[PDB]
Amino acid sequence: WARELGLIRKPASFMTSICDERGQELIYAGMPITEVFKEEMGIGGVLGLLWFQKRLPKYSCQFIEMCLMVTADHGPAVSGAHNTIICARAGKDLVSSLTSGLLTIGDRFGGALDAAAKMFSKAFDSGIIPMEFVNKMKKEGKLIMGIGHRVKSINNPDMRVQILKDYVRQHFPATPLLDYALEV
Amino acid sequence: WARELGLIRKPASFMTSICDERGQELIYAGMPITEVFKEEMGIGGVLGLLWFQKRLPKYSCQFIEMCLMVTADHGPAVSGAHNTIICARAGKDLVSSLTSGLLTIGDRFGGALDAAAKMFSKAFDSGIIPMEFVNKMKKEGKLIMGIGHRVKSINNPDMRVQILKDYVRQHFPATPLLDYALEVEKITTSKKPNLILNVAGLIGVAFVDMLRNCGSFTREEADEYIDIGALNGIFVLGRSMGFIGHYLDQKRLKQGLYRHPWDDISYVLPEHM
Amino acid sequence: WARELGLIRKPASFMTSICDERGQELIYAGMPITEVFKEEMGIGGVLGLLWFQKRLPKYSCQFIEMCLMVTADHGPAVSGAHNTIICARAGKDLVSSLTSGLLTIGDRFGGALDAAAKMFSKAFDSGIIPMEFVNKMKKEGKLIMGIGHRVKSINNPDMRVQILKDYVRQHFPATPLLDYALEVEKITTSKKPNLILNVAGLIGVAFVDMLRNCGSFTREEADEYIDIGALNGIFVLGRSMGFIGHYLDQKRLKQGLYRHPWDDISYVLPEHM
Amino acid sequence: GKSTTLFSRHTKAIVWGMQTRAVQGMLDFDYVCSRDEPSVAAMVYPFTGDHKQKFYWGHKEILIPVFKNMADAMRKHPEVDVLINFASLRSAYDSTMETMNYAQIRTIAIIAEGIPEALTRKLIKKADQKGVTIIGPATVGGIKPGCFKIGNTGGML
Ligand SMILES: CC(=O)SCCNC(=O)CCNC(=O)[C@H](O)C(C)(C)COP(=O)(O)OP(=O)(O)OC[C@H]1O[C@@H](n2cnc3c(N)ncnc32)[C@H](O)[C@@H]1OP(=O)(O)O
Ligand SMILES: CC(=O)SCCNC(=O)CCNC(=O)[C@H](O)C(C)(C)COP(=O)(O)OP(=O)(O)OC[C@H]1O[C@@H](n2cnc3c(N)ncnc32)[C@H](O)[C@@H]1OP(=O)(O)O
Ligand SMILES: CC(=O)SCCNC(=O)CCNC(=O)[C@H](O)C(C)(C)COP(=O)(O)OP(=O)(O)OC[C@H]1O[C@@H](n2cnc3c(N)ncnc32)[C@H](O)[C@@H]1OP(=O)(O)O
Ligand SMILES: O=C([O-])CC(=O)C(=O)O
Ligand SMILES: O=C([O-])CC(=O)C(=O)O
Ligand SMILES: O=C([O-])CC(=O)C(=O)O
Repeated sequence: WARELGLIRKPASFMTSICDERGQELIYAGMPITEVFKEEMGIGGVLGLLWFQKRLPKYSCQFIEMCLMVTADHGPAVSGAHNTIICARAGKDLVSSLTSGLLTIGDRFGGALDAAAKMFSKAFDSGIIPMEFVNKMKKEGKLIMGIGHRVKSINNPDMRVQILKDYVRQHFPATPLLDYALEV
Repeated sequence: WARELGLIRKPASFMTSICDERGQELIYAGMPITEVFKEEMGIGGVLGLLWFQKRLPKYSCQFIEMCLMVTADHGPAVSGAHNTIICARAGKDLVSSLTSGLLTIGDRFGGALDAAAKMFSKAFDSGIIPMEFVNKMKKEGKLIMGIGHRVKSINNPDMRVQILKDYVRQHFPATPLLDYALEVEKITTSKKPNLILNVAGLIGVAFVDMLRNCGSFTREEADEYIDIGALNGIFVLGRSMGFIGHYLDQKRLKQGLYRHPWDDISYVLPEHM
Repeated sequence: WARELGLIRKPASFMTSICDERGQELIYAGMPITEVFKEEMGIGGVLGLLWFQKRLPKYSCQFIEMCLMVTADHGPAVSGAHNTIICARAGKDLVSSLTSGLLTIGDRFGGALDAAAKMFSKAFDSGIIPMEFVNKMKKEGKLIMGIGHRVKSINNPDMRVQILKDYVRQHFPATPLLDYALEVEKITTSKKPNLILNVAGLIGVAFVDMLRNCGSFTREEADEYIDIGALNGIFVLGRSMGFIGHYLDQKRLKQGLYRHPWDDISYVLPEHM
Repeated sequence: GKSTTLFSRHTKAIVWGMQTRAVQGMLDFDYVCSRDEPSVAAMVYPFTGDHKQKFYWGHKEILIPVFKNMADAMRKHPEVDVLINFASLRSAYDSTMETMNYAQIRTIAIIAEGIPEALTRKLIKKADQKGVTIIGPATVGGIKPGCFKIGNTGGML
């Protein structure tokens, strides 16, 4: 009652800018949910709104959807799937099993995305040519993140790299870092 | 400033009764920390204060310490230690690895404590004799929780059940549920030797006996603490030591990322979906 | 059958050196459990065996027990206890609530132990005097980890730092890093009174002193154990008791689902994205 | 000066590169030769931290140290007298030149093919100056039945 009258001052302890639960309509980063569904975005558009507070173009949202599709699963032999299966065979819970599997996501498992992105971004921004980047990585005792496969090398590529690369080539306006990575 | 003057009313959204962080001295359930250390209790006394808000007798706190000691670790082959080792070999974190290992604590793994305690408490309160309890468990298609071992049956007992049982016999005033469980154990060992009181079952029955046989708790309080999962917390706190030890062992050995061999996985995927 | 005959070769995918579950008796890092209980160690001795594979002296194990006692809980206002209470009031689980609370243990919360230990160890090994260490920390825009309190400064100390410091002074053979930290504390208290050695900083320096001052460890072993996060495990194991106590308190009080008031949240969403 | 007996039953070698199959074949050869100790004392791999790799001594399980740097490997293993180099044509020269800075190494085996002839001549000149016997590049190595085996020579067991 005192706050309604504007008689007292209490600072808010939390900040948020991705979702507005209060009000007549649910809002995703300034966009109503009905307008979200009328604009015909999917998981990619909602992900962009919730994570970046941006109205991404259709190709960006579709590419985000493809990235989620290709990273969906890679068999049960990985550490995270193994832990999820171990927790599930103990009859614990869906949430507990998924959580135990996700807790292995880090540097050695599931971190090649961010590590490769950071390494290639640093190399591209430093202005060094791809050969200089390769030599610098070699002389520092570091392996280039995101480079190297187990069986598929050439004339038999990943079949997951190819689809995403084709989509990016056809739809992305400019891909400087992708070209740098392809030279590497 | 308005609250200091007592001009406005704002209900508190949270309740707590186990620890008082504010003030000149830290307080554990009404007891100052300096008085906690002067009374010479250890992990057991602090555990009793924080979990039950009771000043437990010395033997109760010591027995809690023994229960934590015997449940510290049981090798790396269990699900929780396996998960902790998997997360540690991924180089994630101490907290993340211990958490991943602890998330397997539940019905099939690490829940035999609470399950055995509840089953034996229900049997004892129902007034049925141990033979009637065994027959009722048999005809219901249920195996008695806390009964049965893998190698150690008789003339070669657990060596963890024996120490706790001796301590309880020497120090506990009255052990009705423990005697009921021992009669059940006699009946089950009359069937096949390895049907002995497990460490989980023994700890459960002795914890119930400690709760409802010491003057600290009434029967309702002990029943509520058993219902809400005090023995689950006992097992989790005990096994956290072993999980952290496993994480430290894996980080000391500098083990690389683990990947399960494909020959150990059976692929039964459909023809085409 | 082929392995029993020694006909085939399959390398073991896992290594362990802290617990031997197989065999007639459970073994904690080469020590039988019956011998563990006969030697009359408690939580500290089992913790030392499982984490360091060492037979620690009695004072070291007792000091580990005191460290677990003083880090048991610090009220419900901390991030970890808050998260544990939030998960408990959702009626989820003991394991889930404790896990959610423990997942906040990291750099900003619960990491002052390891951070203070590492900072003081680096300063002591670098050979710089405490005044030089203070000046170097000041000119680098870094606050000394484990230094500074909220209310208790002097003539009214922590009452948790005092007990541990007295125990270490009476029982530890040599405390070089503790003396270095106390000189740093004198220098910081010469600036403003509340810049005293925290419980986190005191425990860190005393744990390093125990590791590298008892005959169980070489300098390399102590350094490796500090690097891999032994004090993080110490804090997590200590605070797990308080987290489980908070879960039990919330389940005993029968608190409903919590929802944060909207007046405490500032909404800064963009105009239209 | 270059010695006459390059390998014996007590010869200890350091392997440059992560070649687990070749080292395991070497260990199997040593075991079937009734050798007291494995012929591989340590491994050198610059793209990882120092650790221990698990190998087989007959049916027993043993650990072989893996070092990031040559200097640590030669410090902790002064009994090593042979280097078996599994570096590529783009790294064999620098690794061999670094190896010939340690006098304990008397024999170096180079497996890489495609090394430029000028770099190979420089290696030969430095080896002749240091009196180090080099098994020429683009080779499988060599075998001394009962004493020592280089790399993948002689096939599997
Ligand atoms: C998320 C990703 O896309 S991968 C990102 C990884 N990060 C990086 O890219 C960093 C740089 N890259 C590298 O680290 C390396 O170049 C690698 C790991 C990608 C290349 O892999 P390799 O070093 O050859 O090891 P690899 O994973 O292939 O394992 C070796 C073999 O074991 C086999 N194998 C893989 N998983 C299993 C399993 N669970 N069980 C049994 N065998 C397996 C593979 O078929 C492979 O076959 P091969 O014998 O023909 O090589
Ligand atoms: C926490 C505790 O103290 S136990 C939990 C309490 N649970 C209960 O008591 C519920 C009721 N009891 C029961 O379910 C059963 O009576 C049990 C499981 C306790 C008895 O165990 P069993 O049914 O014999 O199965 P067990 O676990 O012994 O496994 C069988 C064998 O595999 C062996 N084995 C156990 N773990 C492993 C492993 N990781 N790798 C290889 N072998 C193993 C055992 O040595 C055992 O030996 P055996 O061949 O001589 O029997
Ligand atoms: C684990 C430990 O022992 S602490 C380890 C922390 N790490 C370090 O030591 C790093 C170096 N030290 C520091 O960062 C600083 O010197 C500190 C944080 C330790 C000193 O604390 P301060 O900067 O004074 O902040 P502090 O935590 O006291 O909070 C300020 C006030 O809020 C009050 N307060 C604390 N918690 C709450 C709460 N939940 N609700 C309401 N008020 C609170 C305190 O009483 C304090 O009183 P004051 O107004 O008299 O200062
Ligand atoms: O996808 C890959 O090739 C690497 C892998 O196993 C994973 O992290 O999923
Ligand atoms: O302790 C036992 O005998 C069963 C077990 O493996 C565990 O849950 O720790
Ligand atoms: O103990 C303290 O003074 C700091 C604190 O709140 C905690 O992390 O427990």
